Amino acid sequence: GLVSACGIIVGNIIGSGIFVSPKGVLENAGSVGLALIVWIVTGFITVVGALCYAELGVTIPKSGGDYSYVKDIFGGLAGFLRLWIAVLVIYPTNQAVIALTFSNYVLQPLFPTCFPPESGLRLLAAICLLLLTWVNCSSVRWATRVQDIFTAGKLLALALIIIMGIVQICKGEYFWLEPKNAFENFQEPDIGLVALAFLQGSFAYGGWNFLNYVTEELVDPYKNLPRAIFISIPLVTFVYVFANVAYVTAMSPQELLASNAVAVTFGEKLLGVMAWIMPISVALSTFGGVNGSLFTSSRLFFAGAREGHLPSVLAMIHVKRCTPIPALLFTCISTLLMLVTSDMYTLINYVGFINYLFYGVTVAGQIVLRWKKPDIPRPIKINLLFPIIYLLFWAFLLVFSLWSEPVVCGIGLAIMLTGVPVYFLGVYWQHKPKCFSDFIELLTLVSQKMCVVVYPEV
Amino acid sequence: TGLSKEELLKVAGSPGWVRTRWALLLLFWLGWLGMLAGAVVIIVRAPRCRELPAQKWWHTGALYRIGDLQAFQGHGAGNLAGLKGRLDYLSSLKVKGLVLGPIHKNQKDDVAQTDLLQIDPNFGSKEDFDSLLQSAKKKSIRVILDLTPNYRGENSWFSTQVDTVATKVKDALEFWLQAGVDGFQVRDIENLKDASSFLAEWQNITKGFSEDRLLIAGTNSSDLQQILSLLESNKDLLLTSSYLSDSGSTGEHTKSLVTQYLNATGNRWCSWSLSQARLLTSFLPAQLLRLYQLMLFTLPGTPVFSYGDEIGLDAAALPGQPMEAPVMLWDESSFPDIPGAVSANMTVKGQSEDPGSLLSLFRRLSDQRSKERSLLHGDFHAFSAGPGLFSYIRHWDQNERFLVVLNFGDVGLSAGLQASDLPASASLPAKADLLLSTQPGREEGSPLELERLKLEPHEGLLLRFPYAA
Ligand SMILES: CCCCCCCCCCCCCCCCCC(=O)OC[C@H](COP(=O)(O)O)OC(=O)CCCCCCCCCCCCCCCCC
Ligand SMILES: CCCCCCCCCCCCCCCCCC(=O)OC[C@H](COP(=O)(O)O)OC(=O)CCCCCCCCCCCCCCCCC
Ligand SMILES: *[C@@H]1O[C@H](CO)[C@@H](O[C@@H]2O[C@H](CO)[C@@H](O)[C@H](O)[C@H]2NC(C)=O)[C@H](O)[C@H]1NC(C)=O
Ligand SMILES: *[C@@H]1O[C@H](CO)[C@@H](O[C@@H]2O[C@H](CO)[C@@H](O)[C@H](O)[C@H]2NC(C)=O)[C@H](O)[C@H]1NC(C)=O
Ligand SMILES: *[C@@H]1O[C@H](CO)[C@@H](O[C@@H]2O[C@H](CO)[C@@H](O)[C@H](O)[C@H]2NC(C)=O)[C@H](O)[C@H]1NC(C)=O
Ligand SMILES: *[C@@H]1O[C@H](CO)[C@@H](O[C@@H]2O[C@H](CO)[C@@H](O)[C@H](O)[C@H]2NC(C)=O)[C@H](O)[C@H]1NC(C)=O
Ligand SMILES: N[C@@H](Cc1c[nH]c2ccccc12)C(=O)O
Repeated sequence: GLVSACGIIVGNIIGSGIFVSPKGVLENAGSVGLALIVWIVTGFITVVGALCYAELGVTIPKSGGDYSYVKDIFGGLAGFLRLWIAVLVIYPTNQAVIALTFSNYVLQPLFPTCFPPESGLRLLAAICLLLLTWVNCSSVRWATRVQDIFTAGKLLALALIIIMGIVQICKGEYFWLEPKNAFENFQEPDIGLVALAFLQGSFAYGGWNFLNYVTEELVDPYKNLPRAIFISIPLVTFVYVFANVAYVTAMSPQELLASNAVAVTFGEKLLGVMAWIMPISVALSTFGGVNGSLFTSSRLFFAGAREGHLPSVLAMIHVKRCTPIPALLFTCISTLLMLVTSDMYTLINYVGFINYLFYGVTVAGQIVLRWKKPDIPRPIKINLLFPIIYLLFWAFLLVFSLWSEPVVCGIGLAIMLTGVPVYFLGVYWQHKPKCFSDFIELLTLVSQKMCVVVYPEV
Repeated sequence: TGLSKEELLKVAGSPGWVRTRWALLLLFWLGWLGMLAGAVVIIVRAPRCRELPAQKWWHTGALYRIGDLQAFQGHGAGNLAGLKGRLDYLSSLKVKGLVLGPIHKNQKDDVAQTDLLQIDPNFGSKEDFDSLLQSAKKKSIRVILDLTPNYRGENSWFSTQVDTVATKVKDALEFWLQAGVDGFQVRDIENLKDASSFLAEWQNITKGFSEDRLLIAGTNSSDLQQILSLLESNKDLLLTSSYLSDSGSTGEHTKSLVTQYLNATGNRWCSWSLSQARLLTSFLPAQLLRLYQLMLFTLPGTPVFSYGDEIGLDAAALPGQPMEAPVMLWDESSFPDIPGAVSANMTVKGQSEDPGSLLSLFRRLSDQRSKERSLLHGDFHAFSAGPGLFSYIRHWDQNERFLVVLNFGDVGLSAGLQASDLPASASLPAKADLLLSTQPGREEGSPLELERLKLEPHEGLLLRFPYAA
């Protein structure tokens, strides 16, 4: 029963982040041997991070996950800002990066050594997005029966990196990796550029937090759910290291930083037939990363509307098929606004900064729930000095990423500071604007008439 | 909340809203086919990119002539086995060639006793030579052995014989290629009978054994008409001549001396060297020595350097040394004949740690020649400038363009470069961020203006500017 549960965690963690990251990890860490340390340090931190998220899932169990843990510890202001970011910043720019990966990898065989057009990527990524939200809204039984097709693509692609990698290991192709003396590069990057190599090394590990509260189906938790974390996530780190060793046995590290698509520059070498199946089996992997992130984008609009925030035009469910239309129309409008503007590799720094910032305040919530409110029934516990390693790693990464790229992190903190006026207009308002509150009723029923959607029964 | 009801909605919703729900459902699905055809048109209207040329190993990087093996490391450790210890040093220089001196036991003008198949016992044996080639193969450094037969006499190629010395070489082409040397050199082909038809027989066996081999030939002819007569029969021959060994201190001379060589050969692959077996410290002073290393590493072709070129090893400085083969300055005790005669900057140990030295200019130019696509096989388009200075642009299809402005004068002259004499595909913008300069005192990485470019005497500076629209 445990072996069935281990596949649930490794299936949703491993997506299309192994195809984007190793160009940006190598660019910011400099050397090849320092980049393989980053994939090891990040995988250990995720094991520490997914441990302290499992303790809140058995202590204060509620639907919503990350949003409801902050809701218990100063949950008025801080709980809304957890969901204000995950609606505008986290969930749109996680789909726009995977959508821009799809256009960048289908336009590597065409245009192999030149640059693809600047508006041929903003229009081919908006085609993967606008098609998938049409598929997603529709009869959701269709949207899950197509997701095991895209899951077979990322299993065919990541196998081909491994088996063609291990063939080059039993040869004379172990020059750059195995020698352990080829570890020198541009050292004018400080420690503060190694901090940006952790913003992009954990994009490949992302998606672990909202999984562990879903594994509920698990048999006898309180000992297993943990026993499941110690098996699944180091098996991701084994794959992510072995698929990054196989990237450097095929090409030069300077050759790896020139291509826009790392997985198919591997494919144009090492066989002649893999030029056809390296774009296909990875463009399938980026279809599942957007389709699998439009399921979980609507589960957070449900939990936000029933708690006071996020007015009730959202979280409505269509009458014939159990699909939320206006929750999908807010992660499709706001994703196109983030898509047309900026570069993909500086968009990962825009997510990974603010994604760590609320990674910390829930682990800080795990320690202040031990100072305040003790003797609560906890089936499993960790060391008291165990989550303070995560807070040590969070503090030394956040202030160094602010020093390195202050403009991409200054706009990440500017939208959180936009949260405190819209929150104080949100729930702390006197209901005396009669002329303004019926605008919300008029906004709802027109959206309830041109779209036939209805609130659920409960 | 804000709900209506499930049942109250369906008696109120869609009497005529069903018309707007069908019509807006087709407006999405029609604009998505307009976004699909509008994204295929952009791909076709995006032009192409150029196919990369078939680059051999000597196309990408520089060669490194090693004349005297006993003077390269010193007379105490002078052997072929002692050469193996210095392979880690040359890999830091990122050279790709190892054109070492001839080692085939010459007997000082006796044609019957100089067998090219047998190595001189003063250098080693057969067994340490292949393990030298096996050691250099792991670091990807290619070893080129030269077969000039009379290399210790006053005249090479044995002037009393015309045919036996020629078939002595031709038998040794299929002997050393069995051991796997990656090329051959023949110096002094100006002293040959029927020279231009004997290279064509030797480039047969060099290319016919394997396509990734090469032949180099060295003259001392500095005239343009003599060189082209050697390259009118053969085409894939690197000919390192003495063609640039004149002054060129006026700027318009070397512009008219370099762009005449590519124009007469039709922009083929040449080799840029000031001589065949002589250092850069000859033929030019020590203030123009950093100006020519920027020139030789950025011209289209394989730059060929001698040993002791990266540190500026002058043979005329230290007394009591042969002019053709000076001792390489490794440490402070590398020249033990005169105590207290070398400096700290006149040593490869002191040149290495100085970030503004001459070896720091060689190593910072050798990687950019070896790794950058616009310097490997980028096009060369020199253009006009002020009274005396040299300026040219290295550019490729979409890659990072390069722009070198070399000042050969002695006055602090303003550049005044005009972009009117360029093609439209490779024109220059107003700003271009600096990369390196010969004498320091400028902010590297700072985008300066290209119209107000005031330049110091003996100051060549390397700028780059990205592909734009
Ligand atoms: C395409 C143009 C460029 C991109 C612009 C953004 C486009 C976003 C489109 C996102 C995807 C839309 C998919 C719609 C089809 C869903 C498929 C389905 O299952 O249908 C079920 C369902 C089927 O209905 P039935 O056929 O009656 O059973 O579809 C609907 O009931 C309605 C479908 C149309 C939805 C109308 C959306 C109107 C948006 C207009 C916004 C105007 C301004 C609003 C201002 C608000 C201020 C706060
Ligand atoms: C586009 C997608 C269409 C389908 C979905 C429709 C969604 C419509 C609302 C979208 C925004 C949803 C989040 C609203 C804020 C959440 C915070 C909260 O707790 O609200 C509770 C609050 C009370 O909800 P109740 O508990 O359901 O009554 O909801 C609102 O007050 C919604 C207010 C709508 C406006 C939001 C802020 C707009 C900022 C821009 C203001 C522009 C000023 C005018 C500029 C010139 C205009 C010409
Ligand atoms: C070697 O070079 C010669 C030219 O110098 C090439 O042509 C041969 O020339 C000789 C006379 O010198 C003829 O006897 C041969 O029949 C020619 N070969 C032909 C026509 O194929 C010769 O091709 C070169 N060798 C190789 C292998 O290309
Ligand atoms: C190349 O070096 C030789 C050696 O000094 C120069 O002189 C020639 O020497 C040979 C043999 O000693 C004579 O047969 C020639 O007549 C000499 N040349 C002249 C012009 O007298 C030779 O001049 C050098 N080549 C150049 C282009 O300077
Ligand atoms: C050098 O290049 C130029 C053009 O790129 C050519 O020189 C021409 O040579 C002929 C010969 O009489 C003159 O009539 C022309 O006026 C020259 N052109 C110019 C623009 O001046 C030629 O391709 C090369 N020069 C030589 C001598 O081959
Ligand atoms: C190494 O640095 C020394 C500085 O001490 C240079 O020595 C000077 O050289 C110039 C001529 O090049 C003389 O006019 C000075 O009198 C020298 N100064 C001293 C203190 O001796 C030396 O030239 C440098 N080495 C090289 C190869 O340029
Ligand atoms: N969205 C996640 C990262 C992520 C989402 N889907 C993925 C698939 C594969 C790898 C990483 C991811 C974050 O913000 O951290």
